[PDB]
Formats: sequence, C-alpha cells, structure tokens
Amino acid sequence: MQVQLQESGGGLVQPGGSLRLSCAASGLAFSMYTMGWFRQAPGKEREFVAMIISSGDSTDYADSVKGRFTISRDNGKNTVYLQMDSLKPEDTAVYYCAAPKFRYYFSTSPGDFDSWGQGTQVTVSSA
Amino acid sequence: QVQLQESGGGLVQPGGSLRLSCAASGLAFSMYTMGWFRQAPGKEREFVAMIISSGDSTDYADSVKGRFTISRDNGKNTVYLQMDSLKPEDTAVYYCAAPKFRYYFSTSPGDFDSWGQGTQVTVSSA
Amino acid sequence: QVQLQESGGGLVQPGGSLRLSCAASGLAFSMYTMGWFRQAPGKEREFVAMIISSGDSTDYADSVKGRFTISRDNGKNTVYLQMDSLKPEDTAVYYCAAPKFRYYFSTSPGDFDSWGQGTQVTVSSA
Amino acid sequence: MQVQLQESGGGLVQPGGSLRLSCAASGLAFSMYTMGWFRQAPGKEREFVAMIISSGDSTDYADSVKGRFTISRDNGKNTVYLQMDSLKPEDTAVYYCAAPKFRYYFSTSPGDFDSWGQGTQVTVSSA
Amino acid sequence: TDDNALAYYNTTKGGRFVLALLSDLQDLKWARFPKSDGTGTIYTELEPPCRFKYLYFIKGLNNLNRGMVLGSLAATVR
Amino acid sequence: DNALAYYNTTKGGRFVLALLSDLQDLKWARFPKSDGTGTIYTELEPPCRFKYLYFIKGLNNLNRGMVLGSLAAT
Repeated sequence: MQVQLQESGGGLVQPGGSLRLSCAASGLAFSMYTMGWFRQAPGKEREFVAMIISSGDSTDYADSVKGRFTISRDNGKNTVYLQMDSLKPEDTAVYYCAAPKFRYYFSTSPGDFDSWGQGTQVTVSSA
Repeated sequence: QVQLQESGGGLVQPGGSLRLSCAASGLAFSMYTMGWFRQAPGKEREFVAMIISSGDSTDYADSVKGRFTISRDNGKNTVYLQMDSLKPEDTAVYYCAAPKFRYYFSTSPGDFDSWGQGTQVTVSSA
Repeated sequence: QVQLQESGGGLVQPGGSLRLSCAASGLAFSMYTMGWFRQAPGKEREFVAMIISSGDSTDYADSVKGRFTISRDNGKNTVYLQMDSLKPEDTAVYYCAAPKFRYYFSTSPGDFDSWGQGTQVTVSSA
Repeated sequence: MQVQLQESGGGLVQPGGSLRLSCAASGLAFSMYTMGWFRQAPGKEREFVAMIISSGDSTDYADSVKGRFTISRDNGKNTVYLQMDSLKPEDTAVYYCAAPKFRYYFSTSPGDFDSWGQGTQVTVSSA
Repeated sequence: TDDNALAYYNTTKGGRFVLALLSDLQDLKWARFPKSDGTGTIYTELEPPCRFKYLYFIKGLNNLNRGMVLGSLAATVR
Repeated sequence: DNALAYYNTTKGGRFVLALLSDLQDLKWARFPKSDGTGTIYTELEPPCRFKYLYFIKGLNNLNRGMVLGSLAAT
C-alpha cells in the first residue's frame, strides 16, 4: 500500500508571527519511522528543516530554525507537526513533510526520499 | 481533517476473492470501531462489517457471514476486508466508515460523515 | 385504633377448602399471639386456632386438628387460616382475634375487644 | 389482598398550632414501600407533601412544608405519620396518605397511585 | 449484591441491562427521575453503594415503571 | 465515555449502563434503533466478577437517545 501525506497549516502571515504545519501520513507503520520537514524557497534548493525520532522524544533542527521551530508528532493519529514561531521573511518557502523509505532512519538529503506530498505554502511578508 | 483512502477493488469472477484496504488519516484510530459499507447501483448503502477498536471482535451482515473477514492494523491505521466466495450480488461500491466518536458504531449510513471515495467491486463473468 | 379486615370466606362443598385472611392494622403485630374464633348460628364464639408471635408454633381446637392450618406473615401483618376437608359443621362466621397485650392468648371470647367484622363460611351442598 | 389505608389526626386548629396525621396501612409488605403524603386544598390540584424511604431513615419534602412538617413511620405497626408544626392557612386541605403500586419506589404524581384512603381534613383558621 | 433489570437483552444468555448511578458522595438513598410528561418525579430507592468513586444500583425498577424511567432519561439527554 | 445521561445534582453525577450475562468473553453490545433505521454498537469494558458485568463505553451525545429508545422498545 502506498504512503500518502496530507500537509496543511500554511498561509500568509506577518514577520514575527507564527504558524503551525500539520501532516497526516496514510499507509505506513508510522510509529517506527523518523519523520521530518523540508522546505524549498523560491529559486533555492530544498533543505532540511527538522526531524523527530519514531518515539517522539528526541529531535533535531537545521541551525537556521533552532530556537524558533518545534517539531512534534502524534503516534496515534499518525500526524507530524511543525510549530513555527518568530517567523522571518527568509522562512518563506513551500514546506514538505517527509517520510523516509525505511524504518528508524532519516536522511537530510531530499534526493533520498520518494514519498513527497504536495506541500503547503508559507509566506512571511508585510501584507 | 479525517481522510479515508480505500483500495483493493476490481473485477473478479464469481467464487474469487479480493482484499480491500483503507488507510485512515487524521484520527486516533485505535479508539474507533471501524467498519465497511457497500452500495450497489441505485440501492442505498448497507452495512457490511464492523470491528471494534482493539481488533479482536467483529460483526457482519448476514449476507456476508462466513465469507467476508474484517481486520485491522492499529499500527498503520488501516482496516481490511477480505472477501471470499464472491457472488454477483456482491457487486457494489465499497466504503470504509469511521464514526464521529470513539468506541461505537452504527449500521445507519446516515450516522456517518467520514466517507471515503469508495472502491468498485465487480463480480461477473468477464 | 386497631383494625382487623378479614376475607377469604364463601360457600363451598363438603370436602373443599378455603383460605381466610386477616390483615391487621395499627398494632406491633409481630409481638402478638394471634388466632381465630368462629360463631355458628346462635351458638357462642369458640376458639379455632392460635399462633404465637414468631409464627412457628400453633394450637388448634380438637374439632379442626389435622384439617386446619394457621399461619402468619409478620411482614404484611396478616394471619391466615387454611381450611381443608370442610364439613357442614364448619359453617359459621369466622373472626380474627388480637389480644389486648403481647405474647399471650386466651380461648375466651370474653377476653377480647379487637374483633373484626368477620367473614361468612358456608359449607353445604349448593 | 387489597391494600387499605386508614387516615386520622386531622381537625380544626388555629394558625401556628400543630397537628399529627396518622395512617395505618393494611394488606401490604409495608417495610418495602416508600410511603408519603399528598394534600388537596379546595379548588387546587392534589400535590405532593412528603415521602419516607422503606427503611425510615431518609426523607423528602415539598418546599412549601420544609422545616415545618416531619414524616416518620413505624415498620412494626405499618403506620406512617405526619407531624405538622407552625401551621398556616394555606395548609388547609384534605390530606391523603399514599402507598405506591410497587416496592422501593415513589412518584410525586398523584395519577400514579390507585390505593387512596378517604383522607383526613385539616383546617387552619381563626375559629 | 445484585438488583433488577432495566431492560432484557435478547442476545446473551440470561442477559439484562442494569442501570446504576455514579456520584462523588457515598450517602445517597434515592435517585430522581423527572417524568417525561412533566407530571412529577419518580423516586427509586438505591442499594448500598460501592466504592471504586461511589456507584449505586437501583432497586425500584419494575417490569413496568421501567418505561417511565427509560422515558425520563430520554428527556434528560435532550 | 460511560455516561447514559448526566445527573444534575452534585459532584458531576452520571447514570451508567451495564450489561450482565453469564459470559465474560463479551466485547460489544447491540442496540437496535426503535425506528428500524439500523443498530448501534458500543464496546464494553473489562468485566467485573461478583455472573459477569460489563460497563458500556461509546456513549455520546449522538447515540444516547437512540440507545434509550432501543431499551424502551424492550
């Protein structure tokens, strides 16, 4: 059965505000996967943002978001979340939830993934 | 915010089998009784099978008793419907149904609002 | 302030049975020895049966020994008189009798002032 | 066997005085019934006054008589009583002792009873 | 101990639905049931409670008043 | 939850509903709808031994009236 990822929570917001991304993962033994988020700003390459271990009690973040973003998960609902606070304009990107190919493993290389959702847009601007 | 993706359907010959799948997204799956409904052409959706949250007790419509088997995987948040000894009467669209609250189910199609898109099951000579 | 309602009487045929009842109102029933009296036409009231407060010992006139059975229900404050193998001689008005003090009884109709209205018992061919 | 209820204790009395109603119940397993009193003032509907549990150690009263009336019972004599103190003129009514149809139950609805006694009159007046 | 049945369950063997009351106090004696037609209230005596948290069974339920207490609860949820 | 209806007196009181049978293998209880529009299933809880008594879970604002109406028909 195919893995499907439904991302939501993005929008237009002003600098310093917050947002909360959500990802519902269908079709995989979710609690055995390390899950994470990537983002791809216009004209820039897709980069790692954060990751969370299968069990939910340890995490890792890109340096550019440390202290401002919080990743969490809910093993019962098979959902991952990204709490984004103190947003800056350079945080503008399409955000992608990522599910790796195998269990108990993660790569910071977006080329090592093939289950990508459609993503959800985040815009941090004056408007 | 609660999504249901069904699959496993197709066209088979009477006496054959099929296994439907539904992966559920966005709900505390292991606390819900889950089940399946079916809707022939024109006729109204009818109850097929149900399985309690923990996965170890079930109930079936009488027309499928002994032939169908419902099961679940609380890990993948998926429920299954194994269909054996298929009959033409079994042709219909099959729906995975998740109720609006935990630990309960109803055989009334009207009591549901989380409906998948369905999966077609055609049992015929071709 | 002490009332006795009797019932159960009627007209039966010799050899038949009857069961009289008396519900007592207004007395600490379970501390009284209760009993029954009967009064044929003209003749004076005679002792029939008695039963102690606790319900587990009894005494009968010799003319009814082996045929009648007195019992009581301390719950409903009722005493009963089961009459079997009835004879014409048994025709009379039956009275439930409650004495003026606890734990005692007398077979003397004169020693009583709590008398019900009675219930007619007629044993005959009709 | 039919249930019979013999009520007494009513009379003519002056406001502020007292009275004491009594009811001898014949023909029922008395100690298993919740018993109670109703009253029906001239031109008014019959209303609940008070009730007492089978065992005698808990009670309930209509609000209009709380603090002034006391219901009690004697399981040996199969009798219920209503002590009425601080009588007011609006206390004038025929008082009825009530025995319900079943054991361990009571209704405040006089329509749910069929064993009614004749009642006993209470008159609270200047005379 | 055990009390009587609210309704009978035609599925199991000797199967009955029982009705109980849950409250924080352990002194309760009767339960109240406003009647559906508003003509009054129905009181039912309770059993001695259990501690788990205090749970009381109903002793006044009969093959007949069952409908009135059922009807009462139905009005309460609406 | 196990609340069949809420008691409005004090301490957050609720009427609970339990099903009793000779069995201990039970996992759910059925309540046919009085309209004939189907049946309601609710899961039971670990039984207690004193027969076997099983409390009922799955009682919610959507099915309380239907289960009451189901036992009213009984």
